[PDB]
Amino acid sequence: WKIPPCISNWKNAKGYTIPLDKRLAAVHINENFAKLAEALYI
Amino acid sequence: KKKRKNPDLGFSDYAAAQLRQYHRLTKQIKPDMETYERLREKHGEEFFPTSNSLLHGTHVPSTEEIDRMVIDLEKQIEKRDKYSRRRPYNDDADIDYINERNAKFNKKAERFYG
Amino acid sequence: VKNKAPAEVQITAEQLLREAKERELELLPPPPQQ
Repeated sequence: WKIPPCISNWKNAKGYTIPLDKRLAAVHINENFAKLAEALYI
Repeated sequence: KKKRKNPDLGFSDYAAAQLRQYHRLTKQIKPDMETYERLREKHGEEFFPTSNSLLHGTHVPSTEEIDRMVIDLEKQIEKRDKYSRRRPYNDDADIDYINERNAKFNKKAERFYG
Repeated sequence: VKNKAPAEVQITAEQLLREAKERELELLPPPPQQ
């Protein structure tokens, strides 16, 4: 039941430094692209 | 000769720590059967009251007694004062924080984002 | 006169953060005991 704290990307009410890594953390391609592109080359 | 050990664990509830402390304090005390028998021969059957059974208005304590509990109070108060052990001001590592509130917030963030 | 030529160590960020940390800008001097 421990709740992580929030570090927002919009609000920094108290002006605190947070390292880039912890600041940071808080793609598909079909297989028919191949058939289309190669049909076009042919 | 005697031997035992007791390891520390999670604070799970304030009740657990309170209970541990009571255990220690209880084990410490040593009672005088002299005063017990003295108090006994005066009052007799009044000694063994149920929750609801018997009643005598108030037991008035000699001051010397009161000093015992006061001393134990001061002792437990000190021992409690030492609850949080502070980590010495170590400047050796890299400083990214701007103030001690920010330094502690960065430390809490270190625990939750690995 | 200006001489443009590659510096020695660098001015990496942690240095800015540590110097601002040691600028202590307005912590505050303590309220005087009297």
